[PDB]
Amino acid sequence: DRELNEVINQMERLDGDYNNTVYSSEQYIQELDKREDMIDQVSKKLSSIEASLKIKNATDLQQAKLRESEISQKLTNVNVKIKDVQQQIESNEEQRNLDSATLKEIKSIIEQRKQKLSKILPRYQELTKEEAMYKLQLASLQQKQRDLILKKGEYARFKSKDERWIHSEIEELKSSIQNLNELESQLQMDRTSLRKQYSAIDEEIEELIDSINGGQLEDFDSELIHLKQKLSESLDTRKELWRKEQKLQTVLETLLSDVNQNQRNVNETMSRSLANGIINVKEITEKLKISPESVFGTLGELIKVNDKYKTCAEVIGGNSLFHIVVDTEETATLIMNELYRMKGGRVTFIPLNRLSLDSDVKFPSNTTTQIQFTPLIKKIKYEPRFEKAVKHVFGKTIVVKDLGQGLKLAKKHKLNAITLDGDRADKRGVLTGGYLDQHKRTRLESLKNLNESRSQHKKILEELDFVRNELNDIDTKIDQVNGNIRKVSNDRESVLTNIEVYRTSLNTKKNEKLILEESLNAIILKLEKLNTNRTFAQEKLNTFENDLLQSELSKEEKERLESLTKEISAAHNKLNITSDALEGITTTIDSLNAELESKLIPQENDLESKMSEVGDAFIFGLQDELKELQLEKESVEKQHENAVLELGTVQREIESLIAEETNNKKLLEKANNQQRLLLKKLDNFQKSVEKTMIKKTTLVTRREELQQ
Amino acid sequence: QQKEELTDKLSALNSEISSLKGKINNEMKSLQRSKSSFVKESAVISKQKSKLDYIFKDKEKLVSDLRLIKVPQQAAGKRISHIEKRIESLQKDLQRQKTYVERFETQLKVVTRSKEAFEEEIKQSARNYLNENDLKTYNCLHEKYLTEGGSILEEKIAVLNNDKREIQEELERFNKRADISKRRITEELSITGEKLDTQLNDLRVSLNEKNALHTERLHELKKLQSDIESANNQEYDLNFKLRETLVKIDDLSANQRETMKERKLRENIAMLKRFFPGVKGLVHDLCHPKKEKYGLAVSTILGKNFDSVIVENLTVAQECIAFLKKQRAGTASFIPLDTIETELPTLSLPDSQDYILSINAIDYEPEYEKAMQYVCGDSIICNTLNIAKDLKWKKGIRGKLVTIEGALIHKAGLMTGGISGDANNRWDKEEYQSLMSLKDKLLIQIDELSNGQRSNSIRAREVENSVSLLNSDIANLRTQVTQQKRSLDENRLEIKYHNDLIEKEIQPKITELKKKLDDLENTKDNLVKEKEALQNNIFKEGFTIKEYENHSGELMRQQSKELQQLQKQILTVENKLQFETDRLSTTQRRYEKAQKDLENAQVEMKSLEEQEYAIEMKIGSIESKLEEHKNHLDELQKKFVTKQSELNSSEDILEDMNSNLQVLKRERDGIKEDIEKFDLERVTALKN
Repeated sequence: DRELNEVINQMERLDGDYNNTVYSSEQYIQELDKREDMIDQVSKKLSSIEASLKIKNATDLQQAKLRESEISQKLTNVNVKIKDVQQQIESNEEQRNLDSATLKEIKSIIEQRKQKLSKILPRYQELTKEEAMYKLQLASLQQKQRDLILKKGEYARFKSKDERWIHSEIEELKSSIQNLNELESQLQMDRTSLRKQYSAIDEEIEELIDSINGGQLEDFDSELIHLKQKLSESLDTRKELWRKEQKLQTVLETLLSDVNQNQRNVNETMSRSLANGIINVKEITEKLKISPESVFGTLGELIKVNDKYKTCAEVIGGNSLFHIVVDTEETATLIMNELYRMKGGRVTFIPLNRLSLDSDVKFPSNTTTQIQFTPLIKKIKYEPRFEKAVKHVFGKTIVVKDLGQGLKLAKKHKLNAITLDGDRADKRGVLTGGYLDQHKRTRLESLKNLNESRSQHKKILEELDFVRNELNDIDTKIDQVNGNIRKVSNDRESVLTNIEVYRTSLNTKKNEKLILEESLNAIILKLEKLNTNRTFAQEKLNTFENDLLQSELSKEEKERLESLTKEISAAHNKLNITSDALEGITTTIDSLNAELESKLIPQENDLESKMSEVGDAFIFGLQDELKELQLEKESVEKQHENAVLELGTVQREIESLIAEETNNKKLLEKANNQQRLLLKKLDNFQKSVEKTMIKKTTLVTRREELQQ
Repeated sequence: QQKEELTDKLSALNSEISSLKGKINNEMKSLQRSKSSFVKESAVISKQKSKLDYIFKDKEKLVSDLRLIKVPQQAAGKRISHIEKRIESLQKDLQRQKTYVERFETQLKVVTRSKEAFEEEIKQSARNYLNENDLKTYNCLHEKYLTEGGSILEEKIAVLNNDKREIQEELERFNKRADISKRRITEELSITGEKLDTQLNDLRVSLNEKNALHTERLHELKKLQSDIESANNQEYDLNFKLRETLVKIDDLSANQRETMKERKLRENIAMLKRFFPGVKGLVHDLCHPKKEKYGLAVSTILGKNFDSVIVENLTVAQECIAFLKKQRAGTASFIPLDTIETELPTLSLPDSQDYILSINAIDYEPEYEKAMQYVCGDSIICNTLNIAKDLKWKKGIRGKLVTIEGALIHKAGLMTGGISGDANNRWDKEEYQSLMSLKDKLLIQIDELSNGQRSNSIRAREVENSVSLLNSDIANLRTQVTQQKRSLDENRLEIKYHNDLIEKEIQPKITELKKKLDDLENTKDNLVKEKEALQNNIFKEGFTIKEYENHSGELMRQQSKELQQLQKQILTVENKLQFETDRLSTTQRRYEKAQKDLENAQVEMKSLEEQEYAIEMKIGSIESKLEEHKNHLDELQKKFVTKQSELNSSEDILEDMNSNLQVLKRERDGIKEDIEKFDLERVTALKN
């Protein structure tokens, strides 16, 4: 009876064939798993890229809205500058039209005035000739008519005759009255001298006024203009800083939101028993006295590990990633008691004050055959001060290439063993292991994100402090500019008030000095008249006294009287003829001369007004041309900058949209491929499970058959 | 024997009926899914069309808004031009008024001058209406007249000289008075111009003050709106903290799903047990939790193995791990019975200080009690924290001792504490709605925050504008102060000129009185001369006209001088009329310029009104079209939400059907293959 043995051998051959089929299916599943791992890595990269793309969409879209608002504001400023340039061009065109019109009018008026002046130059060739003659005739009449009156008076005086003189009495009048005239001369001496003193005083006052009339005001105005320009530049810089600070605040808020989202994602993984513990230990930390900064946070943020074995760390880390280190044990006990309505779960503390039981550990790596063995402490960056605690955690956790060798060395030496691929073994005899997906202890990965978020928050706080300092500086500069402007205005007002008082005083003193000079001229004329009267007295009365001092006869006197009468008649006739000719010439010429003078008077005033207006218009036109050129240059520069900025923003928006569309399409394709791969993997796993069940049944049947 | 076969056949028939029903259900679900996919395709097509229409409408609205904004700049320019035109018109009206007053004054002066010239001509005409023997008689007549009145003639000559001096003084005073009058007229014109400028400045200052008050009110309103936005943001932040508590409840539900995934790994281990020999299972049910004392305690300390599994052989552990790799099951911890031998003999019962030891409070059979005493080690339990500290710190032995409530000290001295009040919760489907509501609220809050940021930017711009307005107001105040100082100086100068003119007139009154006295004396002298002439007439039968070579000739010369002065006054009146005509020509040119400017302003205003009306009509049409499109898009979005909910329900139904089909297929593999194995065993038995 050997057919049972043949059946057993056939079953063994079938089991071997099933094992070969399982190996082929495992190779196919390994290829599919490599494809699925590549697809999953691509999908994670695409999901990160899409989250970044959406965050960029929101943030850079607010930024692009702000940039478009700034570009529109620049375009509106350029449009306002162009409107102002057009207004200045219209003002210049009106000024040029007024120049042309008023200049034709001024040319006509100047031609008329020059014709009148040329006629009046000929009129003077005529008026001077008429004058010379009229003045000569008037002098003759004064030397004839007044001479005639004097001769008549002399004849009347000579008419009186007393044989038994009165001349002595006349001498008294020649002496006393002349003495009175001398007293009048004394009045002239007291007036001419007084007039000279007043003239000297007026000259000194005029010199003093002219000295003040003269520099400082121009320098003050220039300084005020420079201060105003500096204030405008400071205001522009402050506006730019305000825009930069607003953008910084917006991006900081976006970063804070992203950090909060990342923290929530990280917390989504931990068991809530210890999540609530973390929360409670936190608000207790910010509640009670933690001034010495005894809290050092979780283990993860205090150590980094080489990525090549990072997985290992995490699997050997586990809950140990969340160890908290505190300076003093008493603090930990007090905190734990203060969880007196405990609403959270697991939470551990490791005091530094009594940190002990960290026994010394010696690594046998000195000998050979430990190349496969890699101490983990060699791959960790940490603060040396905590070495003991760290050693308690990752010290004695060894890395092995083979699980059997790891167990052998664990038996030889009491250390926890694990493989690079994550086959965690226990020194005490337990064994651990299992398949691990791409998900892991993301807290360590999220620890870097949290640190970056904290750094960004610190940078945002520094930027806010700088913005506050800049705003304070801008306010101080504005206050200083306003104070300087007010001081300059007050100084200019005081200088102008002093100058106006000086000018009013100068005008009043000049009117007074003109009145005094007219009085002095009148006094000089009176003194000349008094001297002439004294000479006439000394020539008539003194001469008569001298002659009579050496008759009651007037033979020669009678002849002189007859000659005087004849000369008086001749002078009357000559004066009549003169007066007639002079009046005719005057009516002929002086009427037109005065008419021309009157016309030129209003004409002269109109010409002066036109000249002043033309000068002001020319100065204003030059200034407006310079301002228009500067404004045109500035507007061209601003338009170029705005166009460049708009083109850049449009290009960035188009690129972002294209990238978003491509990412969405790639994500959809990757999702479809992943679904297909998952279906294939599920089918393969079901087939493998069926094959394993069949193999188990065959083995059971073979054992039952061999039992006999 | 055959009873098992009959039972297997009945079970197979029932499984086949169930599989047929499940296949029918799956076919119906597939048809429904295809219909839903077609509906979703149509819905997304409609949504894309609506989005394109909305994009076109938004582009049109943005174009209209930009056109209107440019219209704001054109309107500002037109307003500036109209303000300039109104200022020019006011200046032209003030001119017209002053020029008309001056023209009336000049016409009155011209009429007076013409009347004076006519009167002078009439007087001259009235005024312009002596022999050999007569001369012989006049010789003796004049001789006698002189002999009689030489003193009278001398007095008359002196009076004439004094009158000439007084007349010279009177003309000097009159010239001074005329100069003061001309200065006063010029000062009055300057004061009128300065008063017009000051009135314009005062109107500008009032307008600036009104604008500053309006801007301050607008800034206060903006600050109040910003404060209200900040308060609403704080309220929305509190509401978002409340919504994050709902997100936290959703995370707890995901934690329940994670616990279910942990449960799944354990029936996979049980499947391995059915496939591998002599496996025990999880340790949760291998412990005694009765008495409700330090019940959780042990679990806490034993947590690392409290979720581990006991297996026969370490080789079995490795092959199970390989199976986990092959079929992607999961990760767990294994304790094989072939390695526990390490630390069995630790069965000491030393002094316990009247306290319970871990093994004492656990149910067991020999190898499980081996396993638990191995894993526990030196685990001890105490009653209170103070008792634990007294029994631990005071002693030199360090170990894993825990309190009744959970506080524990590790073998290395890690003091630890914590207790949680669990709240078993479900309602993930309700959370799906709560999460969606929270997301919508967060989106609304983000939109509100963006609006608040825009409002803050607008407020900053308004603050800058207010600062500029304050600077302009300060400049205007300085200009007004300067104008007031100039007006005060002009008033003081006018007062001084008036006082000087009053003093000159007072002096002119004395001069006129002296002239009148001299004229009276001259009249008396003329009466005396007339008496002398009448006395001489006793022999006469003239003299005033005979010396018309001197008396009436001088009178005619004076009359000619007066006529020349009247002609000069007429020429001055003609020059004033020419000045008035030139001012009227300038005013007519200004009227033409103002008419052209008013026509241009009317054309610009008409163009602006037409552009504004067109923009308003376009904006209204776009708003109506956008409201209709938004209503259509809201209806489409509601339909799409309903379709998405239906698709989710269909997907859940399909997942349930697939799970049922997989269970049935596994049973058939575990039943149909079981039936085949039973048949093979029966056939083998029949071989005997």
